[PDB]
Amino acid sequence: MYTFVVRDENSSVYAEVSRLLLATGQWKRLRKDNPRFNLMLGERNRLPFGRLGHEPGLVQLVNYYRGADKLCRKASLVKLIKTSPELSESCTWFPESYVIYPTDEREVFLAAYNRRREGREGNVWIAKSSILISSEASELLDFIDEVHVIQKYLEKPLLLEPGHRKFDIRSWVLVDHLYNIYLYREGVLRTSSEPYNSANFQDKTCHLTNHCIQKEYSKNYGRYEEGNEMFFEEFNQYLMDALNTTLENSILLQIKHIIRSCLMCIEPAISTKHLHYQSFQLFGFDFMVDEELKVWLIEVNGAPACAQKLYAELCQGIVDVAISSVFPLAPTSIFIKLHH
Amino acid sequence: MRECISIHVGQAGVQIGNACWELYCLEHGIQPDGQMPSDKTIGGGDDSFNTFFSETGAGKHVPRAVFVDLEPTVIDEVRTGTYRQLFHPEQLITGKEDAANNYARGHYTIGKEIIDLVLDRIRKLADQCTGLQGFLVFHSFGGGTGSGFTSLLMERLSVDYGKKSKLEFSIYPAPQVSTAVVEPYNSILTTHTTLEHSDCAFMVDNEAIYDICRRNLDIERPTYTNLNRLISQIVSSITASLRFDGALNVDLTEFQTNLVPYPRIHFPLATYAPVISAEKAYHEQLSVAEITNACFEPANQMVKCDPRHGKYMACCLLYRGDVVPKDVNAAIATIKTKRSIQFVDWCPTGFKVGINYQPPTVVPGGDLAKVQRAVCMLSNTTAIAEAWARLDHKFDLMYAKRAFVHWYVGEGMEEGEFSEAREDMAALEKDYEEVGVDS
Amino acid sequence: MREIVHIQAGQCGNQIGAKFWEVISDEHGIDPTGSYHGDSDLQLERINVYYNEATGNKYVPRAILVDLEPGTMDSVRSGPFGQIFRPDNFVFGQSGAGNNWAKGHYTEGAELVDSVLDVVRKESESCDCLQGFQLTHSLGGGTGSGMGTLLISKIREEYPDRIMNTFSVMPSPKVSDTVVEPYNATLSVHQLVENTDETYCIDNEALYDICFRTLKLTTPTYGDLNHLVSATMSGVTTCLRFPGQLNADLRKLAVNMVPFPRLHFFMPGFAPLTSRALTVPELTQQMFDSKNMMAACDPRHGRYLTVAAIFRGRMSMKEVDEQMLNVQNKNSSYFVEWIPNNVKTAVCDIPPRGLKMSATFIGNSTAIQELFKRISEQFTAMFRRKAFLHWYTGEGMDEMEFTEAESNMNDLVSEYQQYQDA
Amino acid sequence: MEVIELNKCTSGQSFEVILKPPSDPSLEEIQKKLEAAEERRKYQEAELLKHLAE
Ligand SMILES: Nc1nc2c(ncn2[C@@H]2O[C@H](COP(=O)(O)OP(=O)(O)OP(=O)(O)O)[C@@H](O)[C@H]2O)c(=O)[nH]1
Ligand SMILES: COc1cc2c(c(OC)c1OC)-c1ccc(SC)c(=O)cc1[C@H](NC(C)=O)CC2
Ligand SMILES: Nc1nc2c(ncn2[C@@H]2O[C@H](COP(=O)(O)OP(=O)(O)O)[C@@H](O)[C@H]2O)c(=O)[nH]1
Ligand SMILES: [Cl-]
Ligand SMILES: [Mg+2]
Ligand SMILES: [Mg+2]
Ligand SMILES: [Mg+2]
Ligand SMILES: [Mg+2]
Ligand SMILES: [Mg+2]
Ligand SMILES: [Mg+2]
Ligand SMILES: [Mg+2]
Repeated sequence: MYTFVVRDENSSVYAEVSRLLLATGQWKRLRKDNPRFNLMLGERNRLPFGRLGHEPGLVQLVNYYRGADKLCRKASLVKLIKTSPELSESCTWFPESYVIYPTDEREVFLAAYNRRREGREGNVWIAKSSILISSEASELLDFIDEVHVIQKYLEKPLLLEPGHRKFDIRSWVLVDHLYNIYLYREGVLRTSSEPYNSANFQDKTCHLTNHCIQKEYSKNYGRYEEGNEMFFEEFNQYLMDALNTTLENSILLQIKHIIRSCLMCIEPAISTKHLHYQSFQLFGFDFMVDEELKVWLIEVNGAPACAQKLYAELCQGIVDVAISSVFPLAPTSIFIKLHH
Repeated sequence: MRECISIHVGQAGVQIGNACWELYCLEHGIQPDGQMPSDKTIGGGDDSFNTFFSETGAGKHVPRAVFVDLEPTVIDEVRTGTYRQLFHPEQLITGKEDAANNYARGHYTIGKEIIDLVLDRIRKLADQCTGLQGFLVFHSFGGGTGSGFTSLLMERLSVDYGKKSKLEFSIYPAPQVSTAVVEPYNSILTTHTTLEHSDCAFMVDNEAIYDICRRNLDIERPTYTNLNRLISQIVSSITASLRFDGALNVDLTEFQTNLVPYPRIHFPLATYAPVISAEKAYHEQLSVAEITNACFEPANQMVKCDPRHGKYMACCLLYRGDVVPKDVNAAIATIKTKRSIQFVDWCPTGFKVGINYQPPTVVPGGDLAKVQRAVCMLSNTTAIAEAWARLDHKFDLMYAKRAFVHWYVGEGMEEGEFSEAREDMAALEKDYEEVGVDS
Repeated sequence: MREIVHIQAGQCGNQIGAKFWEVISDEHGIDPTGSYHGDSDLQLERINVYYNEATGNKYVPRAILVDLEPGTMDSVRSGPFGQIFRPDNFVFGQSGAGNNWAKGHYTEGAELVDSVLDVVRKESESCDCLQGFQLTHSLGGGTGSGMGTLLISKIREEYPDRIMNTFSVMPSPKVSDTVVEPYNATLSVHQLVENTDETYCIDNEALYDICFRTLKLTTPTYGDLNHLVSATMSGVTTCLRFPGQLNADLRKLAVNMVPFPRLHFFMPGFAPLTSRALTVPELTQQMFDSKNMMAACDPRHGRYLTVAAIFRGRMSMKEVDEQMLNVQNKNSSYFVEWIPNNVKTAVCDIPPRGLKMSATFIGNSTAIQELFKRISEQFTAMFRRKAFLHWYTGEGMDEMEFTEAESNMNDLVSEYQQYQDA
Repeated sequence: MEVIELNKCTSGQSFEVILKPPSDPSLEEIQKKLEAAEERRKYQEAELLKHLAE
């Protein structure tokens, strides 16, 4: 009988893992402040990594990489991409963002802005923190100044028909204790059922790509798919019929590349090869796709929720490859293995 | 020549003391009886090795050392063992009944009766020093004598020897070693009382020493003799600069100058390599590149923590054996790009390097192997704070219920001293936060 | 912390005490004449903890035999190791105690107590450094219950900074002699709460159940019960008696096992249960089992504050640590999470007589309240109707002293429950 | 990366290699606090021997 502890009450992914571990008849739950465990399903903020791997006899695992917040915080992501000698300059897939604070990039933001205002290439920028949009620099800076980033807004997204509507692609990545990167073959597109506007420089409905924020602001929740979530069998078929390409070629090679480059960069800082405690983590990469079928990274989510129907398969994948790899019990791989 | 007196308090201090002075004797070519054939200056000479050894007219080389314990059986092994002729009887001091793993008992009750005796025997050694530097205090955080009496001694040494240096070699408690249940109290009570009075403190987590003996030497269950012989190599690598001729770490004040910018933040992380098994009788000799690489692996550290999640204030490399500057510079440049060595913004991101061509000696028939080059990295990193956080959490759990407090109150200590000492550790944890992050 | 002075009071205390000296003399290689004829030296290393050295390499126990009637102490002298004891350490009265706490504590025992203390002082003066005292006695009778607790109080007055250890045998209706044992026990438990550092609760109910169920004896004598006690007493004193890697005296045991002053009533255990070879997993499984506990209390109904294991015999230290951590980590609900690292283990190479290896358990469990509740109910059943009080009030006591002792033991039960729910 | 102040001898050598540039109690109180513990022990012993005399 193995032992684990739950320190995140509202983790829909790891509450399901907790229930699936109990289904084996070989794991059992302790109270959260009991140190005598094999597996920590830790809290999302201020997880005590310093106190892990010191209890004698117990091989201790945890579901978060320490310092993976480097990738997942929006401001730290921009600092990482720019300062890294493995990504900056060479990289193109990231929209070149700038950090603002209430050292700072007051100096750097206005360098690129001016030559865009001269030429025909548009000058729209989106503001966000670790939800405002404007063409002018004045209308963004007010709420900002009392971790904040200004990213290049994609004015030329790929459109879904019928309707000329916008989407963002969510793909789940599981990095295990050996740092084997596993991409879940079923992804999801958080679409927007309201058509995309262009000349309107103030509206923020279709412009926002979420599932939850698309619930309140829009009554039309889509009859062509349900809810605002499109899956890999349908989107592949749409691309083949409309654009004459598969999901693999046009988009998925770029996703697997961006996942590699981001995770391989932080590897020597976060990895637990020769460490007193092991660790895995589930990441949720968010992507955009422009009208030339180039994929752009938006945000890496360090503690992501899954889609409703995919909870059963994915959480079983988590316990198979991440947990049971370290703690064996007594396929059809549901993941694609990216190297490293 | 400037002398160095080495004080040994409690069981851990004495038994580690035995390992160190056994080793020192083999490194300098001093025999058990005290004769040193290499030494041509009889009854003096003020060589580099004379910083640790005084001389008599008969040609005996006597450790500048004082062994103290509140019970006799541990120091009786010194009196009966192979190096009995090394020490004069006045150096070895023993009480009747011990501190029973109680700081309050070792500090207040029993310590008070023996403190004036111990300072008198230290004064006997100090009176025969032409130019004394300071002290090297060996003890445990967990032991009643090692926690209680040491902190009393460290207070009295600040009065009686005000300007002198005070270095600590502290054994941090580990439940594999079988400690007492109240060692988290003893560790925090003694750290509070000693913090103002110690200049530089080399913590040694028994967990790390135990697991290094398990992992590298392939020992099923490491004894204290296994732990102490490994620990004495690190102590030897640290103290080597005082005992041998060179031009780095050559005086005890340089450790303070180099490694300790903030006076309270005086706990450097020791990292030693290579640790090799004697069963591997022919092993493939590790290069300067490899052993310097091993100094950034958590497995080889003295305290288990992650330097990657923290910031270096100082970093200092002490090589022993077949090494030259070109090899170290090549190793540092290779390691520079590979590892994530984050330094603080307000310090120069450099490495102070020292080489002593005499390679690391080992005890004949020991579990350690004789190698041709080794390194000890002393590095003041904020990741050491993890060790305080673990220990402060164990304190809080018991102290929330007043568990075991009556034993300390029964010896004259107050409940105020627990919360006083804890708030200083809370302040110390906050000091490592301020230094170790950008915000 | 070197020498220990043994005392044995009453019928039970002397019979158990005599068996304890049989066992440890055999382990230390001391024959009935007091001469050392042994093979190893891992026997003489800490022999002076329990023995004095007379001339001619004679090893005489540091033991004091006490009783209010001479019958039981004459039987000890006639027994197998009766030669070994000092003749002037036999302190005995003629009247007897009549299974009355009041007679042992106040009237009959008060005459004899000065003669005991003279022998205690004579033994303590010759000690290089006295650890403290250990007492063997029952709480159901008169002498061992009443005079033993009087001795404890008087010894504390004269030696207030020394450790006071006890092996207290609790009464049970299954092995009861008199109906007034709950009175005698309740009065003594109140004394033990104040004036002892460490008490080993040896319940006769448990000893009977261990003999009846398992072992499988339809008719157990006191000899059968005492076989388990002498085995347990050997086990718990192993770290005091031999040079185990663990540094070991009575004060250190008290410092680590006693988180709060009043809660020092331990629950001993043993494995294997004896009257042919056993592995480390099987030892570790047995010692924690309720059927191997010498106090009749289910440890699953409470929580362990502190635990102390002593494995004996030549076995793998790695396999011990794995199995102890196996039991500990995977039954972690029954240990308190607010005392980290509260289970410790010691290993001694020399096994007990006639076993290759064994394991002794010492536990400060909150489930010990079940024992004190059982006596409290037996007490209160009689006390509510003032039944059998004329025996005690005839010796000068009154009802208020009984009322206090009842309240004090119910506070002790309430205090164990306080820390069980934390 | 550059090496500064290299020193040498027959026993060994040493140097610094920079990589990036930068940007109490008294004896009275001790013996006071020790004797305060002694008095609290003597107070706790006094209340015991008082209580034992009762
Ligand atoms: N490395 C090492 N650690 C030791 C040794 N002896 C004891 N320890 C550790 O030190 C702590 C116990 O301290 P001791 O030195 O035995 O106790 P003490 O200072 O003599 O104090 P008292 O025994 O109460 O007088 C435990 O955490 C042990 O793990 C040793 O020889 N080597
Ligand atoms: C008298 O012999 C004993 C000595 C000790 C102990 C002891 O009991 C095993 C002993 O009884 C067998 C001892 C007991 C129990 C605990 S559990 C809280 C404990 O933490 C610490 C000890 C101490 N040290 C170790 C390593 O276990 C004190 C020493
Ligand atoms: N285990 C054990 N219990 C005993 C023995 N003799 C008496 N008892 C118990 O102790 C109680 C009576 O105490 P006893 O020692 O006879 O009276 P005392 O001589 O006046 O102290 C009863 O509850 C008995 O069950 C014995 O040899 N072994
Ligand atoms: Cl001075
Ligand atoms: Mg000691
Ligand atoms: Mg000389
Ligand atoms: Mg100072
Ligand atoms: Mg005292
Ligand atoms: Mg009379
Ligand atoms: Mg008299
Ligand atoms: Mg009877």
